[PDB]
Amino acid sequence: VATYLSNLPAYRTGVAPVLRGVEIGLAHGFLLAGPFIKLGPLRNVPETAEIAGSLSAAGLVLILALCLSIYGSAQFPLFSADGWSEFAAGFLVGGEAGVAWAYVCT
Amino acid sequence: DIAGLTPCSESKAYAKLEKKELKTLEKRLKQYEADSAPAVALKATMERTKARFANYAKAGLLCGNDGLPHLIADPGLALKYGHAGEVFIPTFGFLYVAGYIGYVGRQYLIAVKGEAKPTDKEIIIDVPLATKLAWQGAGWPLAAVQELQRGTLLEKEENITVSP
Amino acid sequence: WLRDFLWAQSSQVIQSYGSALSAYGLIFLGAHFVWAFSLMFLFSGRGYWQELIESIVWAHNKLKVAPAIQPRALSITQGRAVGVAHYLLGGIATTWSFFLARIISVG
Amino acid sequence: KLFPKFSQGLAQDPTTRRIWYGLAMAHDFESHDGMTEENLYQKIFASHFGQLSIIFLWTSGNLFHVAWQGNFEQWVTDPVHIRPIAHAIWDPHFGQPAVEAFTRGGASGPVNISTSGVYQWWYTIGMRTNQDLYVGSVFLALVSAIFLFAGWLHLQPNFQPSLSWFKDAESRLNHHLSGLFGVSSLAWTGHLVHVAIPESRGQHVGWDNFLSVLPHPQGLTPFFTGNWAAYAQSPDTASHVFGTAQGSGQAILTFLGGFHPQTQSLWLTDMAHHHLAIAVIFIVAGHMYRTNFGIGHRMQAILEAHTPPSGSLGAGHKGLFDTVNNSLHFQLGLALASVGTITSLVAQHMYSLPPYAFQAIDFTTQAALYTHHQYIAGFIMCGAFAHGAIFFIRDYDPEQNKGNVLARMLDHKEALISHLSWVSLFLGFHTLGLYVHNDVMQAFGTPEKQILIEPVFAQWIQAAHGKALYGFDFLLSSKTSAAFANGQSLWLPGWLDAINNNQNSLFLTIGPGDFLVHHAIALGLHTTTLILVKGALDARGSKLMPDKKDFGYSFPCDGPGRGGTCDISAYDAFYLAVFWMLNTIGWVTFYWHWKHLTLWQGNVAQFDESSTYLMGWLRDYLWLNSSQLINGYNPFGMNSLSVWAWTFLFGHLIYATGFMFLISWRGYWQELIETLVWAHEKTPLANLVYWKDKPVALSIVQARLVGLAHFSVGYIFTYAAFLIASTSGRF
Amino acid sequence: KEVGPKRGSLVKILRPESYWFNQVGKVVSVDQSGVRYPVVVRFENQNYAGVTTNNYALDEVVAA
Amino acid sequence: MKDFTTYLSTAPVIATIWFTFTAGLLIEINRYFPDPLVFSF
Amino acid sequence: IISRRESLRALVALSGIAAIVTYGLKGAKDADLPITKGPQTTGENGKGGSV
Amino acid sequence: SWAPSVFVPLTGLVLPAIAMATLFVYIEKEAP
Amino acid sequence: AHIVKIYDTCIGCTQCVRACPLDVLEMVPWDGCKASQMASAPRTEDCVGCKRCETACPTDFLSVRVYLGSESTRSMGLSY
Amino acid sequence: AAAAAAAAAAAAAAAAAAAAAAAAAA
Ligand code: CLA
Ligand code: CLA
Ligand code: CLA
Ligand SMILES: CC1=C(/C=C/C(C)=C/C=C/C(C)=C/C=C/C=C(C)/C=C/C=C(C)/C=C/C2=C(C)CCCC2(C)C)C(C)(C)CCC1
Ligand SMILES: CC1=C(/C=C/C(C)=C/C=C/C(C)=C\C=C\C=C(C)\C=C\C=C(C)\C=C\C2=C(C)CCCC2(C)C)C(C)(C)CCC1
Ligand SMILES: CC1=C(C/C=C(\C)CCC[C@H](C)CCC[C@H](C)CCCC(C)C)C(=O)c2ccccc2C1=O
Repeated sequence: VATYLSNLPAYRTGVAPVLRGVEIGLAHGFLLAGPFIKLGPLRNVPETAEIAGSLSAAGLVLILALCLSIYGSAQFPLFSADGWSEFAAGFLVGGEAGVAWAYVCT
Repeated sequence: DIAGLTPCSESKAYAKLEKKELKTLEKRLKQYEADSAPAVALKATMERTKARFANYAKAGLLCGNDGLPHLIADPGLALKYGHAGEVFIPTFGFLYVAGYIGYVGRQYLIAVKGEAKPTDKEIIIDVPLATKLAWQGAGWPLAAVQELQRGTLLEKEENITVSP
Repeated sequence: WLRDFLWAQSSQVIQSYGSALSAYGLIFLGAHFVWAFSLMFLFSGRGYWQELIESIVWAHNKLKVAPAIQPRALSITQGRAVGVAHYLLGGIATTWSFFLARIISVG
Repeated sequence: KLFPKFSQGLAQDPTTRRIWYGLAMAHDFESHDGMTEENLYQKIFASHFGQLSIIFLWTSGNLFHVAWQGNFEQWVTDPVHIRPIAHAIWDPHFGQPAVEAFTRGGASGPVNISTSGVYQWWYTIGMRTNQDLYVGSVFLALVSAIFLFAGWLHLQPNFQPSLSWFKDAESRLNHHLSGLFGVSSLAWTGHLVHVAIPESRGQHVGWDNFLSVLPHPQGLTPFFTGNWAAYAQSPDTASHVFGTAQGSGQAILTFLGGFHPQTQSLWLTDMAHHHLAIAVIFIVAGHMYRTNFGIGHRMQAILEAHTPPSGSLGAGHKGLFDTVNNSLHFQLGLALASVGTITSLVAQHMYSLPPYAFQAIDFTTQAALYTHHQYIAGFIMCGAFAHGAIFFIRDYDPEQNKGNVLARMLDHKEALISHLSWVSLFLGFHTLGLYVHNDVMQAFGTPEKQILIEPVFAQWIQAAHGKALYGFDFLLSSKTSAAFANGQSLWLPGWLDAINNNQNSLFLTIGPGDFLVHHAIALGLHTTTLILVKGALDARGSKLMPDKKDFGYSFPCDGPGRGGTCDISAYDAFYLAVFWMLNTIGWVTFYWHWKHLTLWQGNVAQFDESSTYLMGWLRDYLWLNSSQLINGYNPFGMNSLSVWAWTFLFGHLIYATGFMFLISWRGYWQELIETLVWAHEKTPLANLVYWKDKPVALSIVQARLVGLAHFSVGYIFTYAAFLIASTSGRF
Repeated sequence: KEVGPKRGSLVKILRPESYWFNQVGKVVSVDQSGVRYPVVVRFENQNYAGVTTNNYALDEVVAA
Repeated sequence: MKDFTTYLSTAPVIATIWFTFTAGLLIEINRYFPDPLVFSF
Repeated sequence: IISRRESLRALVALSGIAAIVTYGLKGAKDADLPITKGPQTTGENGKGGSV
Repeated sequence: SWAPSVFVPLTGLVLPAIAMATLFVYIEKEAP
Repeated sequence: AHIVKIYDTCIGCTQCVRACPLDVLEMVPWDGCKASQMASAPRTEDCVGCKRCETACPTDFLSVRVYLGSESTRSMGLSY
Repeated sequence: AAAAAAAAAAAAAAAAAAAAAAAAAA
């Protein structure tokens, strides 16, 4: 939809890349914790089911944050050597916040 | 007894396996009336079977640890101990027929190249020609070794090469 | 599927010798052959086999048995079509003889 | 744009094969940009330091993990019932039943049973304690760092060798025969006689007391006087116990033959006289070639002067020396031919003559060590022809090679390939035809109608070596012959007691199942050479393509024209042989393993009944022996075979993934990627992401290699899973 | 004069890279000009492209 | 019917006649000579 | 804390340090990793069947 | 003794990820 | 950039030019044939190497000849 | 840490010789 694609932060050109990666970070923050916290190796432990799965999911955010910075050094107002480094920074800080936001939402 | 072996008329695992097979045929034979053709067939199977064991012991076939007819494919151990019929007779009974088919097929290809278009007569085999070479090729070693002495068997270095 | 289906149920096609199901034991080896025979065609290519024919047309040139219909290797699409035809024939007749030697005995 | 620093023609490639060909022709030094022949030899020479520094780091890794995570000090005391340990396991993906099922061998945590058998090799060279194994690990780790630093320094411009230093074939072959082969074996007999002989007699000769222990009680006095039989006076007896002094004996160079009675290994004393004897010969053969002192042989006058008269071999070997010395692929092709045959010779002589103590009792060790050095021999032997085929393109010069034996090879090259194609076709007709004949006779219930040709020509040889099971009474089974009577005190009674024992692998008794399979091996040897010698000879051209040398060794094709030229290159003629190689080594290892399973179980008649027909290969060796393998994990539970059960399905998966690169070819896939490029460039919010190297499908030559690698890795991992788990499952 | 063989004589090809090397065919015409490869030879043996004819030079071509 | 005898003299038709000849000869011999493993007299 | 490329390269690498050097001792969960447990009942038998 | 629970996540998660990265950023350098 | 080099065994029947799907080949005068023409490859920068030229040359041991060199974005046949 | 610090204090002099090798070669 041409209406909806102009809303979500991948196409908001009029936003700074720090706040852009922050909203993308939290949006994938309290969401990818879902499979680890429900059906990982610790479904049937009713105290570690929210601890280790969220701590693993924060590890996956750490991998994806490196995976973003690797792309910026490869590929090169976000598509820049600096705007992407602010983008991956906001994804790491925004992603770690959202995974802690996932554990808060218990 | 040539190479750790024994005659099949003398070994006992051979006779044990003969009695093993005839046991399996007879317990299969028991399900039928003595007039019935499913029993006439099985008793005819036995008399082909029992004559087969009689004929293998008659020829002096060599059994071993497993009681099976072992073959000796060496002249000088088959000529000396009476076993040329195992390998040494059919190694020339074959090579008569083998070079026969080779020579008939050779003479058909040689005698077709001097024509208009010889590729047509490899589809459409000239049957009055091909059968004529088929009958008269029966002395093919007598004809080949005469062709071997000339130099007409081997074509010279007119043959096709790449980069010698 | 390896243990309980292809290995446990194969014990009626592999020891069916000396019985009426022994023809299914042969085609079980027969189609295991023809299947693998197809991999000569599915993997290799024509420009190998044409050069190998030239080396044996040479020994047929030398003994004056050079044929008039000249030996060529199978075409590119043909060597594939020979390959998938022997893959399917060797593949299906394996399962044919596996199924029937199983199910005639135990059923 | 920067990664292929060697090939700038790949640096201008905007596609993703830039990555794939940056990897695969990075060690093709002859085709790099700006490469010269002085620059050629220096990178090869430093890379050989790189191979050596890896090997010694690898071996120091084996010494470390055995010394730390293994039970070598526990295995010394009981070397039969205690199973060896390779390295302990830390896989955090495990479960609790998968921890306790892999704890074995008396260890604490999960462990791997070492089937490589480096315990038996280390136990007989004197290793007894773990502290002796850490010292060996720290030693080789130092030596591996020496070869790392050496390959760095011999690239530095002060220390770069001259171009004429490498072409001195006189001085290398004079130093490697005498020093690298002779002095090394002379020093290894120094390790045997000083250390490894008295360690078996229960006497610790360490680095502290090796200058105090005499190896022989009257040492160095027979060597300086002459009575060298004083070194063989009181040997290890027939009631010796290995590792102790119980019936020890004092000889250091005995010449017995046969085996030790306990270990069923070779005696340590004649292994000392062995490596002493060839050390003397390699040093003497290391004084043959004329380097700098006016004496010796020139290689430039031995080749060229051996031309037979009446034109038997053209112009003889005239002019080969400048085509061996200048060409590297000729030197590499000879070396892979030599090493690849003396890799089989390692494998053929270690199951029958096991050289290490309590080997040929550990059965999984014997299965791994034979099968390893047969596939290692198989790959090296087909690379000899591969780099032999690269020789005819990159290095062959017909003007330099007018009329020698190398050009007469290319002259009658169709007579070579057509006579190989007759032998391969005759064997395949009459080996398969006999098995199918036997299979039908099994199917019709009549095993007596089989074709069972007794192996006369090999049983005649075993009887000539002293096997009186067949009664040829010929030479060493003949007790009134000459060769029996020239050695009754010299070397025979140990050897003749060792063959006529029915329970070792020294000259196994053979029947018609062994007739058929050696011809099948002969089929596989003659057909694999048919593919390879055709790949060497027709590397320069055929009638289909008379300028194959202009493209190079590894090209895809020459188009669909002239009838179609799929797989025309000599690379593509080499790769077809790897299928027929793995087939052939698959046939030698099926036959080795199954004749040894029926030997070690005891049912030695279960082979000879069933090996004569191909169903017995299937329902008695593959079906029957994979019972405990595939039961490595089931819904009832799991056991120690589950890591080999998992790999056995892992091997089938890589194998079948190999057919995807072999049946599907490139151009189905390039069109499929063009849809993926579209669906990536038109997807919203993924247009943020764009590639740097353009996604293209894997090239034609690459698809051969990637598919052959998946074929071969899955081939190896399948059989090694079946080999280790069928042996160790029942043993 | 008229260089090359006659109009329809048998001939033997000596070009080592040609498909009909050491092989016998019929000359059909020899072009009388400064062409590098005047001699046109027809064969019964067709090549891998199905082309039964080729031009050859004066020196790669020998009678009978 | 001269054209019909050319068809009978093509390659696959002579192949399927001669193979019924040669198999049918070996079938009748292996009927009247049951199981010849070795050349007797 | 981090905003450029090389600051993020340090923080990912140091966070990989801070997890793994603890995971060997404090982070091996009692229910997750059965290797980081005690030696349980048996298992140290021969390979079975024969030798 | 604490070694096999530390060196294995280094070589298998961490040191390969450095080699996944540094041997990737090297690939697409634009050559000066 | 593939390497297309043609030879003097050309007869100038211009079937290679008509078969070239990328206009790599064109016909230049040359006196060594009856048709007074010999091909030329001024546009090997655009060549993919699909070898439709040398499927079409009549001459034995093909006169046109394509050597697969280093592949740019035009030699790999890319719309992307 | 006896043989650890002794190997480390040996590696100090080994690295100092490596600073001699890293300069005298080029
Ligand atoms: C006497 C002096 C001497 C010695 C000892 C050596 C030693 C060596 N040179 Mg060398 N070299 C010398 C003089 C010498 N060189 C001179 C004067 C020249 C100039 C003319 C050269 C030029 C030269 C080149 C150009 C190269 C070498 C290489 C090598 C290495 C051989 C590779 C290897 O380890 O395989 C040794 C192989 C074996 C030990 C196995 C074969 C032995 C037997 C027959 C096999 C079966 C028995 C087996 C050992 C049993 C195993 C049991 C157990 C161990 C498992 C080796 C370190 C190569 C290398 O790696 O570079 C460093 C290389 O590329 N040299
Ligand atoms: C002494 C050993 C030796 C040496 C020095 C060489 C050296 C060379 N070979 Mg040669 N070769 C050898 C043995 C050797 N070879 C053997 C034994 C074979 C037969 C298998 C071959 C077959 C061979 C061919 C067919 C070709 C060469 C080529 C080359 C040259 C380029 C190097 C290259 O492509 O590396 C790069 C190598 C790689 C990138 C490795 C590719 C991947 C392999 C298959 C390993 C895959 C293993 C897999 C990943 C296992 C992991 C599984 C996982 C589940 C655990 C170079 C001169 C090429 C050449 O000269 O071109 C004209 C060439 O075409 N070689
Ligand atoms: C099981 C699979 C298989 C089989 C049977 C073969 C068989 C053969 N390959 Mg191989 N090959 C294979 C897989 C296989 N390959 C694979 C996977 C590759 C990798 C691509 C290769 C690559 C390869 C190369 C590169 C070469 C061979 C060659 C050969 C021939 C070796 C000579 C020989 O033994 O003749 C014996 C052949 C047989 C016994 C098969 C015939 C079966 C019977 C006898 C025919 C009659 C039965 C029946 C009447 C027919 C029924 C049809 C119809 C009437 C219904 C033979 C045809 C070489 C060659 O041509 O040598 C001459 C050669 O150069 N192959
Ligand atoms: C392609 C080519 C190549 C390659 C080749 C090859 C690969 C080869 C191989 C080869 C081989 C692989 C060979 C083998 C050989 C062997 C032999 C020849 C053997 C012999 C033996 C003997 C002589 C023995 C004797 C004896 C006996 C009888 C027993 C007992 C002891 C005695 C000693 C007495 C090259 C590179 C050159 C290049 C060119 C071409
Ligand atoms: C006695 C015997 C034996 C042995 C054998 C031998 C040892 C042989 C040798 C052989 C040899 C050493 C051979 C060689 C050869 C050569 C040649 C060279 C040949 C040729 C041939 C030909 C040439 C022919 C042709 C033809 C004709 C003429 C007719 C038919 C058709 C054709 C065309 C094919 C055995 C025991 C095994 C078995 C039994 C028998
Ligand atoms: C083996 C193989 C060949 C060689 C196969 C040859 C050319 C044909 C096989 C034999 C044919 C069927 C002739 C046999 C029967 C003839 C009718 C002659 C009959 C004579 C008597 C038997 C009656 C290819 O040409 C080929 C081409 C492309 C990819 C792979 C391959 C490939 O794998």
